[PDB]
Amino acid sequence: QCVNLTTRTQLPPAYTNSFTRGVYYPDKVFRSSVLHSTQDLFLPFFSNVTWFHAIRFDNPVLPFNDGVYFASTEKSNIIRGWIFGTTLDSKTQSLLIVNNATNVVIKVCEFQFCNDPFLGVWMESEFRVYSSANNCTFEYVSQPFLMKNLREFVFKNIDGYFKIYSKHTPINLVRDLPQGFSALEPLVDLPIGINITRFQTLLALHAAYYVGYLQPRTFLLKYNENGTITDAVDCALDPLSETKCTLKSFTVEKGIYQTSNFRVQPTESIVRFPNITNLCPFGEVFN
Amino acid sequence: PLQSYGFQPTNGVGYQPYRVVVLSFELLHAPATVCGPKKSTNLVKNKCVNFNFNGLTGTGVLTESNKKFLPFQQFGRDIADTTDAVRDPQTLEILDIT
Amino acid sequence: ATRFASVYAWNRKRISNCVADYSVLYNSASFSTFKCYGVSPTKLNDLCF
Amino acid sequence: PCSFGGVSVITPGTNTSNQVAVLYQDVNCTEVSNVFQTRAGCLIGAEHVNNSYECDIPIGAGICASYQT
Ligand SMILES: *[C@@H]1O[C@H](CO)[C@@H](O[C@@H]2O[C@H](CO)[C@@H](O[C@@H]3O[C@H](CO)[C@@H](O)[C@H](O)[C@@H]3O)[C@H](O)[C@H]2NC(C)=O)[C@H](O)[C@H]1NC(C)=O
Ligand SMILES: *[C@@H]1O[C@H](CO)[C@@H](O[C@@H]2O[C@H](CO)[C@@H](O)[C@H](O)[C@H]2NC(C)=O)[C@H](O)[C@H]1NC(C)=O
Ligand SMILES: *[C@@H]1O[C@H](CO)[C@@H](O)[C@H](O)[C@H]1NC(C)=O
Ligand SMILES: *[C@@H]1O[C@H](CO)[C@@H](O)[C@H](O)[C@H]1NC(C)=O
Ligand SMILES: *[C@@H]1O[C@H](CO)[C@@H](O)[C@H](O)[C@H]1NC(C)=O
Ligand SMILES: *[C@@H]1O[C@H](CO)[C@@H](O)[C@H](O)[C@H]1NC(C)=O
Ligand SMILES: *[C@@H]1O[C@H](CO)[C@@H](O)[C@H](O)[C@H]1NC(C)=O
Repeated sequence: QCVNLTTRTQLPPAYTNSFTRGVYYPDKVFRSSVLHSTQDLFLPFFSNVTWFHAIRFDNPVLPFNDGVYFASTEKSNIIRGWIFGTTLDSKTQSLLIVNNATNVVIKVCEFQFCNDPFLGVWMESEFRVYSSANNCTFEYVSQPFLMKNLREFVFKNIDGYFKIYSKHTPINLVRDLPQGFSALEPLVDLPIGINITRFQTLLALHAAYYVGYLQPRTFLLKYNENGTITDAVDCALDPLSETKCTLKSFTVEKGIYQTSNFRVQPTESIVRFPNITNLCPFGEVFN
Repeated sequence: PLQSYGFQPTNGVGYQPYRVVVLSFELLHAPATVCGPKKSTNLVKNKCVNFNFNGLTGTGVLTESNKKFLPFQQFGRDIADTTDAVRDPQTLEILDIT
Repeated sequence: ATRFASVYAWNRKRISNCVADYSVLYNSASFSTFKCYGVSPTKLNDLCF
Repeated sequence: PCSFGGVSVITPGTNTSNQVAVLYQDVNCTEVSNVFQTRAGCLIGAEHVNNSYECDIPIGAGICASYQT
C-alpha cells in the first residue's frame, strides 16, 4: 500500500537519562578482575537522550554519525526493523533490517523506498517499505532479535562492517529506561563497505523509541570472571568519574588527585603585517 | 542487432555451443568477502608451537584452560593484554597459552 | 546452471560473503578450456577478494 | 601567557559520599555559585570558612578541605 501516514506527531524530544545503559562489548578479548579502559563510541552516561514515540505513526530520520543506540517497547503489535543509508532518497545503496518472529533479514541493496516506509502486516511485508530493489550487495539471514523486556541495540559502521549488538532488559517505566549497567553482545558483522549518514526507525503498522547518538568517549570497563562487563565509568563525565578513570579504579580513596590541565582559549585572532599591493614579479621570471 | 546462433546437433565442433563462465576477482580498498577454504594442521598439545588461529598468531604451548569465554570472545588476554588463552575455531575449546 | 545467457546479454552473478575451493574446478578435468590470468591456476586458495 | 594550570579533584572515599570539588591551579573562578577563590587556585563545588580546623584533604598555601553539614 505504501501509505504516507503523514501524522507529524511532533512530540517534544522528551529526553531522559541514559543512566549507565549504552555499553556493549568492544572486542573479542576475555578479561577477568581487571578494569580495562577503552575509547570507542557509546552513549555518555547520564546524557539526556530522546524518547520519541510513533504512538498515527511517524518514521523520523536522525544523523547516524559514527553509530547510534536504539531501544524500544511495543504492545501486542510488535515493531521490528530499521533503515540506514547515506541519503535514503533511492540514489545509493542502503541497509534495511526487517526482523520477524523466526529470523531476521539484514540486507544491503538499492531500495526504491516509499514516502513513509512501513512493514505491512502473520509476518512483515517489505513491499510496504519500498516498492522495488536492485544493485544488491548482500542479504544476511540469522536469528530474530526478540526475547516488558526492552530490546536494546547498538548500530555501528566500522571499517566497512555493519555491527549490530543486542540485549533484553525488564521495564519498570514504559517511557523511560531500566536503570542498571548494560553490556550488549554483537550478533551481526557485515563486510559491506558502505557509509551511513542517516538513520530512520522502521515501523510496522499496527510504539515508543529511545534513540541516542553515540559519542567517542572513554569508558572504564570492569570485567568479571565470566568475561563480562559488570560495571563502568564514563571518563570525564564529571570530576569523580575523572578521578576513577585517571586512577584506573571503580573506587577512589579519600584525597586529592590530579586528573587534568585547564587552559584558557583565545577569544580573538589578530593578524598584523606590512601593506604591499605589488603582486610579486616571480610571474615575470616565467613570462 | 542480435543474431541467433544456429546451434544444430549436426554442427562440427567449432560450431557447437560452449558454456563459458568467467570468474573475475576484484580487490578494492574494502573488506574482502570471497575467500578460499583456508588451511589447518593438527592440534598439538603440550609442545612448543608456532600458532595461527584464524589470524591470531604467536608462539607457546597449549593446555586446557579452567575458564569460560563469552560467545563473542575467541581469545583472552592477561594484565598487559598479551595472549592468555585461545579458542580453537574447528573445535571450540579454550586452551591456555604457556 | 540449467540455462545460460546469450553472449550479447551475458549474466552476472555477484558473489560476496562466501568461501570457495577453486582447485575443484581443475581437479575435475571437466572443462575443455581453463586459463587463469593475474592469479596463478595452481590452487590459489590463499587469496580473498 | 593565557591562564592555565593543573586540575585536581577533592574527593571523600567513594564508599562514604560522592561530593567532590575541583581545584584549578593558579586561575580565576570565572575562567575554570559554590566557588572558592584562593591562592592555590579556585575550588569549584566548594564553600569556605575563615576559622581554623584540622587538615583533611589539602588545597595548598595553608588551606585544607573537609566535609561538614
Ligand atoms: C567442525 O566440524 C567438525 C567436523 O569434523 C566437527 O567435529 C566433529 O564433532 C562431533 C561432535 O563432537 C563428533 O561427533 C562425535 O564425536 C564424539 C567424540 O569426538 C564421538 O564419540 C561420537 O561417536 C561422534 O563421532 C565428530 O566425530 C567430530 N568430527 C571429527 C573429530 O572429525 C567440529 O565439532 C566442528 N566444530 C565447530 C566449532 O563447529
Ligand atoms: C522470517 O524471515 C526469514 C528470512 O527471510 C524467513 O525464512 C524464509 O522463509 C521463506 C518463506 O517463509 C522461504 O522462502 C525462504 O527460503 C526462507 N529463507 C531462509 C534464509 O531460510 C522466515 O520464514 C520468516 N519468518 C516467517 C514467520 O515467515
Ligand atoms: C550500482 O552499483 C555500482 C557498483 O556496485 C555503482 O557504481 C553504481 O553507482 C550503483 N548505482 C546505483 C543507482 O546505486
Ligand atoms: C562467573 O564466574 C564465577 C566463577 O566461576 C561463577 O561462580 C559464576 O556463576 C559465573 N557467573 C555467571 C556464569 O553468570
Ligand atoms: C606569466 O607567468 C604567470 C605565472 O607563471 C602566468 O600565470 C601567466 O600566464 C604568464 N603570462 C603570460 C605567459 O603571458
Ligand atoms: C584573576 O585574578 C587575578 C588576581 O587578582 C587578576 O590579576 C586577573 O585580572 C584575574 N583574571 C581575570 C579576571 O580574567
Ligand atoms: C567567613 O566566611 C563566611 C562564609 O564564606 C562569610 O560569610 C564571612 O563573611 C567570612 N568572615 C570573615 C570575617 O571574613
